[PDB]
Amino acid sequence: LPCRVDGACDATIIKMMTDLNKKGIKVASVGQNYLISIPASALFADQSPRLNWASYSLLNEIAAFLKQFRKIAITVTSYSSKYVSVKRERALTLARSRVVSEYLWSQGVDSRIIFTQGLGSDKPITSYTLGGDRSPNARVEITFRRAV
Amino acid sequence: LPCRVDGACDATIIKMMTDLNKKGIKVASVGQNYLISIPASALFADQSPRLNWASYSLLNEIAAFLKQFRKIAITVTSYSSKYVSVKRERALTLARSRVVSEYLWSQGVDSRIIFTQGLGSDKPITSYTLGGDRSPNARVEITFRRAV
Amino acid sequence: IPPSANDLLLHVLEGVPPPGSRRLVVSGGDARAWLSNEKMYVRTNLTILSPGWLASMTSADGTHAYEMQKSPVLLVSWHGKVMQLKVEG
Amino acid sequence: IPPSANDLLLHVLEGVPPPGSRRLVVSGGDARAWLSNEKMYVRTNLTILSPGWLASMTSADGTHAYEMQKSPVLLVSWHGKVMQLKVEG
Amino acid sequence: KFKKPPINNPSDDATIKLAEAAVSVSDSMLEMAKVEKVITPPSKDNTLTIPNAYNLQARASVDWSGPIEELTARIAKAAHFRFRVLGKSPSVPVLISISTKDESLAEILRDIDYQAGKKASIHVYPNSQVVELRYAKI
Amino acid sequence: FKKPPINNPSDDATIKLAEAAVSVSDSMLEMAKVEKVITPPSKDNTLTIPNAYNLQARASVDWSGPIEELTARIAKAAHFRFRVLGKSPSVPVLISISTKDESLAEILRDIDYQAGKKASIHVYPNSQVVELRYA
Amino acid sequence: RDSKRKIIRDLQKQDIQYVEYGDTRTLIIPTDKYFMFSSPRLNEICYPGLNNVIRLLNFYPQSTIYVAGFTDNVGSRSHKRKLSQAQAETMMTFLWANGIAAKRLKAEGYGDKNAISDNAIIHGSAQNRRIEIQWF
Amino acid sequence: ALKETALSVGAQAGLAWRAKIIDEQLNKQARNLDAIYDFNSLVLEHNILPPVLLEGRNTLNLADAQSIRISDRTYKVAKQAHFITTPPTWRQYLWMDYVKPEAPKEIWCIYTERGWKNGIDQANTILEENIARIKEDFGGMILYRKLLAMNMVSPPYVSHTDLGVTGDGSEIHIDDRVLRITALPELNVNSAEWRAAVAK
Repeated sequence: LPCRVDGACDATIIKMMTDLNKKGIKVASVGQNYLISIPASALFADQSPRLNWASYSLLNEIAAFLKQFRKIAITVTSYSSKYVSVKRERALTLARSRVVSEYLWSQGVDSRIIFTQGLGSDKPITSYTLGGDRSPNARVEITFRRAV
Repeated sequence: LPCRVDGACDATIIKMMTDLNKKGIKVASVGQNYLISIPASALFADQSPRLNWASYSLLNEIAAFLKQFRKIAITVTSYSSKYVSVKRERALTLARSRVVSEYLWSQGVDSRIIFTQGLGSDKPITSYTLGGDRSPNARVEITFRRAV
Repeated sequence: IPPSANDLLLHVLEGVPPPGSRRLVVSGGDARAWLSNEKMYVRTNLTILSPGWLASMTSADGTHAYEMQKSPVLLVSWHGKVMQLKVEG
Repeated sequence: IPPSANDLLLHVLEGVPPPGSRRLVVSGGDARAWLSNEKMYVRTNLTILSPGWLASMTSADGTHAYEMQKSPVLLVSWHGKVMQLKVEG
Repeated sequence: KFKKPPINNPSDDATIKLAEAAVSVSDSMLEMAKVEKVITPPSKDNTLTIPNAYNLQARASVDWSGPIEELTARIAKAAHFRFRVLGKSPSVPVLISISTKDESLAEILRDIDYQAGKKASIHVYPNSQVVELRYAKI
Repeated sequence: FKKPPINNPSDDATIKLAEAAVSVSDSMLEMAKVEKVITPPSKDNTLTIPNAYNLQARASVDWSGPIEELTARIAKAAHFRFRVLGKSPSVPVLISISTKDESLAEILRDIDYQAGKKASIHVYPNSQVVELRYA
Repeated sequence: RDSKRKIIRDLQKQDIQYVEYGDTRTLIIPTDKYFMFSSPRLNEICYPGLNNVIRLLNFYPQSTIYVAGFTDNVGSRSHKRKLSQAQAETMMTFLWANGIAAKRLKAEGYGDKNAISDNAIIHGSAQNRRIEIQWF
Repeated sequence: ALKETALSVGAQAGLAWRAKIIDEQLNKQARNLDAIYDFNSLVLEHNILPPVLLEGRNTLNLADAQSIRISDRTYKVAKQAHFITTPPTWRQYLWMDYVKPEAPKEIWCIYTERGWKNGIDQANTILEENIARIKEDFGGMILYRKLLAMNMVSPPYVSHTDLGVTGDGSEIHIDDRVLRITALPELNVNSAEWRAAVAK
């Protein structure tokens, strides 16, 4: 027979969405666009493209979140506050986005393209620049339009 | 009917391997190459290509271990420690390797080639040069590749 | 000189079936297949990849319409994804 | 002028059987055999020794194809060891 | 206790058989590439007609099997380049199929251009912001 | 804590099959590299964008047929003169252009590309005249 | 309980092989379980085997170390040589970064050329993809 | 005889079970399999599916007691070059047909396990012939590209005769290009025009 569910349930979709918003992962969903932003202190160390070992469980549960949707292209991008220079900032953030797309492409997502890029403090979402990677300007976001 | 085993069991492989390693015949097994390693005092006498009478039981368990695999060519090579000359050394180890290959050929191996050679301590396995045939550099080794 | 296409492909470039057909039920994707006389005709906007079609047309909005032989499996590219499609008949 | 080989040996040079043949079970070595029309065809990389073959080809990687009469026993050189293979058919 | 080192998962004979077919078609393919690249030496690359750029240096990781124009429009949409088509697309599709992981978009366009060799071409004009796709003449 | 990859070749036949797949993929890539004819863009022969402000208007045309008529009407859309040098043949050289938003400089580049070697487009923005030449 | 017999016994349980031969000792580390696939990026989910091999050659602080990397027969000769070269180099940097001096280490990647099993069979090619670490 | 109908009860069930198991094994390796059997990157200029050249070296035929024939290398054009619309996937060759058979004591059990193993290796031989068929076809197209590089075969000669707007007032077709294959690919027998691939 043709399948009813696609290996996914809507109750598990909203259970993962409430669990990620309880853990401070900002999960916005505007129509069919979906945006999951991790704060950068929850994944990496300070001003470094290196994951903590505890953050791979967080990457496992957002990988289980992206398993539930049928999509085309995940774009992961990252940005952080200014540390030394904007060239080191762009290299830092595209390295951070490329290791998070390396783990998400290794894991079970069903996206055909994953774009990965980093910006050197070029889109801050607050004007408060008091932190390093503790500031909520420093983040890595996962943007995809869920297909049909 | 076609046969399950070729007159050989895997329990008899590991039993003869651990019994030879208990007796001090070092049986390494890398991939599909097999190396059994007899010290020269354990089978020959001192500086002599004459096998002792008690060592034929050791060669009976060596040939009963070598009955169990399928192989194309067994190379038996030997080298003893530096005694009078390198020409005396190479003639002694050539005669030693051909008499232990003569006994292993008259016993049942299923091999097609036995390559016998001897070297004049050209490959030591320690820098300790303690004596004559009591040294672990003074040895005969039986090396082959298990076929399929 | 070979023939041009089928001009039945202009009808199945819309959703209108050929005269004197029997429709097939396409599962697993947005396609409509009819079978007129030992040929099936499938109106898609996914692109058929595996069985090999005999004639094709495409309208203004990227709808394709294929004429092919009777095959029970279509295989399509959706969006870089290879999927399969069932027909019955 | 004689014939050159069989060009069925080009097909049984690969694993693909001759058309309208019957499979045989080669037991005792890595070989396959078919039976096309009162002639068996062996694909192997062993050397056929006893029963007399009528035709052979050999690939780039050294697997041979043999056309011979229906012998129930093949004899082979594996690597100098002389072995037998049973066929059934 | 004795143990040979790689103790992997249990396979089955489907993937065993597909592996031993796969290695033969692999090395016959690479010696076919050897005879082709030694009878014609390769004259030039395609990096002078697809040059790299800032914001073309963003990366992507893509498995894809369909036609070309959807994939090139999606990478140029992510790379902020106006994508344009020169030449009408033929009646058969130009199917390309790419499985790479963490590759920059200029090299993804370069092996897209090699994958749709002799049927299509990609050109990037990076003093403007346009990725153009050229269909063939036939 | 992390995981392995999901359909990783964690299995002794699948690593040989999948590294065979990457070897046939890059040998496909270098046979594509060697038989891929490219042209350099200094000798690419196609028409550049002539950057006139009348030619930077975003037009819209779906039409298929012979070239001289469309190039005449985009010249009078951009208030350019339209010259034609050469002879129009008995079989006409045919274009298909369907776009609902394009700059007509790029429609001129597309019509020069689909002409190719049957015809060609010159454009003189100083005298404000496009020109279809045959051969 | 923290000695050499215990750490090679759970190195055997973590399926890295270890042979003693006279003064030479060689570890054999399978790339199929201890590397990511066709890549020189390290499989860091099998980190306790790598912690056990750096706990093994913490015991031998004066020997020079051959690290050689191996493949099987699939690919080009340049592909096999470059992939085993890169894998032997990143095991060399793992040992150097976990505290062996840089002139004790020497990486060398042989493209399948020593071949401790055959490459015509599946389990033999799996045994051919390996890392040899020889020291004295 | 009751053991024999137990055996043929086990045969078709083990055949369809093994066929379903290797169907999921084939679907598990799907990106690797279209990476291997890239027919889409092996078609020619005008979506010509290239022909299947077969190679046989060291060819003996014993014709009688008195005459044999050796030849050094033979090439045969099986399955000639043609127009294709879509490239072939693996799954016309490799995929096995799974229907679940709804067709149902001590020697029934042991002969039905013997029949179940007979159905399992019977489906394995069908998969062996399917990988044989795809290895023959893909090695033939690779061998076509090798002999076209070696100047041993002719490339196919298309001919696109263009027509203008065509037909009467009831039907036009605007750009009417009819594309034929005039010259099929074939092995050329003027043997001095071949090319020698010496690489380094």
